[PDB]
Amino acid sequence: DINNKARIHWACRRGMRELDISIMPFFEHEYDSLSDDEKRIFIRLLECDDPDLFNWLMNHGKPADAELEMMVRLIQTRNRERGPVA
Amino acid sequence: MKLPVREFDAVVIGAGGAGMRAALQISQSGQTCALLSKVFPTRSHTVSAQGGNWEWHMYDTVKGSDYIGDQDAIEYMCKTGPEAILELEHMADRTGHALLHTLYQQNLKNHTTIFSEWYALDLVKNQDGAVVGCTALCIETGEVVYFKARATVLATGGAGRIYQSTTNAHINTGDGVGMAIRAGVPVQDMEMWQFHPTGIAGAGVLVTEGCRGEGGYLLNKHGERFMERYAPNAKDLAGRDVVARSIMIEIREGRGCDGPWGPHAKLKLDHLGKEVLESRLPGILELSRTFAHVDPVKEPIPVIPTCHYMMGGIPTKVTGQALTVNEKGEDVVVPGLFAVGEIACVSVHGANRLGGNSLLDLVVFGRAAGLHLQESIAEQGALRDASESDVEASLDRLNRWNNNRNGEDPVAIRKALQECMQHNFSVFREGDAMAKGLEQLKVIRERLKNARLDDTSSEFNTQRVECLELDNLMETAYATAVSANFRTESRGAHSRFDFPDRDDENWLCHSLYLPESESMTRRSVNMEPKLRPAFPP
Ligand SMILES: *Cc1cc2c(cc1C)nc1c(=O)[nH]c(=O)nc-1n2C[C@H](O)[C@H](O)[C@H](O)COP(=O)(O)OP(=O)(O)OC[C@H]1O[C@@H](n2cnc3c(N)ncnc32)[C@H](O)[C@@H]1O
Ligand code: NA
Repeated sequence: DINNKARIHWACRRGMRELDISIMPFFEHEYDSLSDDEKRIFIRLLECDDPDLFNWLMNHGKPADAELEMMVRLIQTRNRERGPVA
Repeated sequence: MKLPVREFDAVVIGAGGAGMRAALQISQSGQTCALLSKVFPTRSHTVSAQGGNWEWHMYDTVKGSDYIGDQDAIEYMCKTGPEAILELEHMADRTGHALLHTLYQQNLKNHTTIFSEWYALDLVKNQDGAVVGCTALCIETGEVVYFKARATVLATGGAGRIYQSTTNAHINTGDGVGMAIRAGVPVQDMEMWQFHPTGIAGAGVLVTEGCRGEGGYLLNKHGERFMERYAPNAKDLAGRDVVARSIMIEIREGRGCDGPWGPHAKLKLDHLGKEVLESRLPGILELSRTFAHVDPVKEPIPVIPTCHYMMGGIPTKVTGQALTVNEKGEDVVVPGLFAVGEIACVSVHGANRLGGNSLLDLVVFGRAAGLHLQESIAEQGALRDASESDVEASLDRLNRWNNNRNGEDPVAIRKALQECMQHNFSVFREGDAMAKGLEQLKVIRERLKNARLDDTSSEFNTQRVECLELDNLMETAYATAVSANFRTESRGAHSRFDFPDRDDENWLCHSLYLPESESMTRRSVNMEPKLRPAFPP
């Protein structure tokens, strides 16, 4: 359910500070700019394990899933665009 | 009971390494165990841990603790450690995640009842003052349940977010500490917070001392290499206490740099040149570009002292049983309450956690709480039922949030708390600045009592959780502050500008914050190992 934004917001609370900075602002600022397909892909990304999410975000490997890759690239691009988190 | 009641032998609040190891042991002993976690267990801050003769280990730990580490607790850890770890093997790195994954899988197998995405609110007491469970909310539905228990085990982890910069995940809001405090249960050594002098400003991701080892150095807003003033010989390679303090004096006297990272000092690396940076610090280059949004090859890395580990917490026995004191100043167990992991102060870390022992204590003392639970339940005896008003007492705080839509923004209150704590109670601790700080903290906590909750919805209301978390940051911060002002010496991670020396005559002891009067006292450091003579100071 892509409209259940409250649910997805909780899935952005991680066990690493680096992911909190990388995912929560992205979700808060960028989620509504996403298409329906992108939104579903972001939800599936958050099911992945914290150390994988960190590594992929750091260009240390990549998921074996073309959709998740483009979502990682999206988060990276958008996070570089926003600059440091207030 | 108006409120729905779920009854278990044990209720474990927290599913990191410590709480999951305990829950696995409790369930393996034949007893019914509920496991509560506000996040899915593999997203506990334990996930961030990397990297993977016992008397030597003990010695290093006692020494590293600056001799307020309890020697009996440390002996138990160092002796039992290897057995404890292999028991798990017999069932960024993946070392944190694998520990969590294994313990999660095992808990399911042994029929632990897991309550994932449930938020514990407050401990439930009976008329005798024993702990008989907690109230918790289902994050999915907003349902509130009384988890009735013979043993309630706090395993909620750290609370780095009382400060402006932490390495800790944002889930680390000191909920177990707040819960203990509001129930009247004391907390120990809350001045003992491990800081790193340089985390990335606005992130908290640590920047290795190796950057300074390689020739890097710190700048203030005028480009002055200010460590030459504070440490003429050691400069930027001075003790971490000195480098960290000096950064915060600089910030608080107005010479900090600022910008979208907030206040900071600049860690200049670019004079080293491109090839040695890429050769000798290639990780720092990628960390800086991603989380500082600067390229060290061209710009300094904005940095600030950053909170890492909570050595303080709920004082416990090796058995996990939480302690308080009576008016004779003697230890007495709090019936029905237990603590394991970073939330606890068993006190294997004393005044400074030592690398690897933070994962080790999770398993050793997680397991020990589980191993001894039945005996501990037998020790406390049958506890009287909580009455309806006992349960309603544990909902009072929640109810105040749910009846305040207009009032002060909690986000602003959180930022004010964190600034106050960072300025006055992190790495710069001085008596006059702390006296002011303590009064500022009383102002901030009067404001929290008129703080609003905008979102009145029941289902996945995160704002309500974040509000409830702030009450715990506030309690954890005030306890730390009062403790820091109390200890008039410098020992380990607690560094005082006005009292720079270690004082074993007066202060070879634990600090103990007593919530009922918010006042302080001392407690003895155990100097009585069983297998081994004591290590003297
Ligand atoms: C911050 C940090 C710490 C750390 C580290 C790297 C970072 C970035 N690397 C380490 C290392 O390499 N080696 C090591 O020995 N230690 C390292 N540390 C320290 C260590 O990892 C931690 O101190 C330790 O893992 C803490 O574990 P613990 O089991 O004590 O607690 P936790 O993992 O933080 O999990 C807490 C759980 O509690 C739940 N929770 C919190 N509040 C509530 C409420 N209100 N209700 C229900 N559940 C709650 C969380 O959901 C979590 O599961
Ligand atoms: Na602790």
